[PDB]
Amino acid sequence: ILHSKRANLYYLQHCRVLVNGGRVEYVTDEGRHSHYWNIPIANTTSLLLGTGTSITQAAMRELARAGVLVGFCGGGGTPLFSANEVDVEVSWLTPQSEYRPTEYLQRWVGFWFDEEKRLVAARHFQRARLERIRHSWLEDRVLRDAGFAVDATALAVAVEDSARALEQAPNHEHLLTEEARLSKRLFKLAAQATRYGEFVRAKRGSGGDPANRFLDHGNYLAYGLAATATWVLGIPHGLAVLHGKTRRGGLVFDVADLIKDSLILPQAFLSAMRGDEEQDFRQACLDNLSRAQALDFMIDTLKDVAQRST
DNA sequence: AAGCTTCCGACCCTTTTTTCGGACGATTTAAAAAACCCTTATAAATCAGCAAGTTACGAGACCTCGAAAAAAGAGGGTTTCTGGCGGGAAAAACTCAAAAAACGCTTCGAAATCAACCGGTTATAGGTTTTCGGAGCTA
Repeated sequence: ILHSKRANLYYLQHCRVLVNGGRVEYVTDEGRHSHYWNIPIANTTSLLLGTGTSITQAAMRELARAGVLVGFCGGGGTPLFSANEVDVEVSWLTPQSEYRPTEYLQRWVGFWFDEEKRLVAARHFQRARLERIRHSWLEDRVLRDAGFAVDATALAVAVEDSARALEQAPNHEHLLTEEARLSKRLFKLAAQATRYGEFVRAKRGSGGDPANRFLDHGNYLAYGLAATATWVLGIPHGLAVLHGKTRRGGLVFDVADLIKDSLILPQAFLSAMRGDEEQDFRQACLDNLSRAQALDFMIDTLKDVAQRST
């Protein structure tokens, strides 16, 4: 249930959170034996209330006493609906509320306005993304066994070439387009491996074939996971690195990018070819995300870029 | 002392909850009615297989009504495909005009010519092979 070992983030489902006798208690079908009792309550913990759960104001009081962030997310924890805002660590605020302020916003803003540094960040994002493609498509054979048998030499050549291109070109405007070309080739490779036939990527949900729908669902979950990552870091969604400065919710899409083609896309084609239900697809996606430590990776990346930007 | 405003008691009426009583059902117990047993030698039933005559139970059919399901009919709405009409821009006819350019006069003497047949010229109809442009695709 520990959703991110890097963030001390826990997912609670099928239980009520209430305060009896001055201690926050979980009313669950397992009673005393539920693992929720092992939840450490400290300023380092952060909760994610899941499906079928409710919380009492008294609990909110006790958690605030202990300084524990709370957030509501849907099935499996991908769509993050609402959460507590996290503080910002600077010398002029200084409340004693015992809430672990986080300093990453200052680091982010310290460079966000300098375009050259912003570009350097974009490059760093894409380096990470490609290396996660090469990892999941080649190094690990779980997909191979599942049925996603694809050629390697063509994929390796394409990825090598795109990586070679990343280290070049002057502005965001090229990077976006280079990624788009890589995207197209990856789609073609996946369709060939899946024997799905010809594939064309419609957008704004105009597609009707299973592949398109499953891609949309997968991307929706990925966005939710990224939103969780940013919220844990406290960075507002508007300070995008690679998407346009006017794009509402740009940053989450920047962060979501580092898994779409690594983990969502193959599963979308696999499930479409296998003829799965939408529910089966959702469960498979969440299982893949859990297996890959996705949230932890996207946390590590954001921290790495912050430290590297100095 | 008077007027205004606010409680308070008395009451009137209907609805909602509780209590009690009565009735009905069910069960138990006791009393009454039907029944069982014990004495029978003699009269009637038991049964053997088949014939000859009859029918109580089963099957088939149809009707009757009622209800259920399905199909049709109605109405609410949204999306899109087409047609008609209106409006701006370009083309080409229409109107206005000049300046060439041709024609005629008009050429006696200089080419132009056709005819058949050879070799030779070369524009190009037709076919063959190939860059340029665009397909969009993808973030």
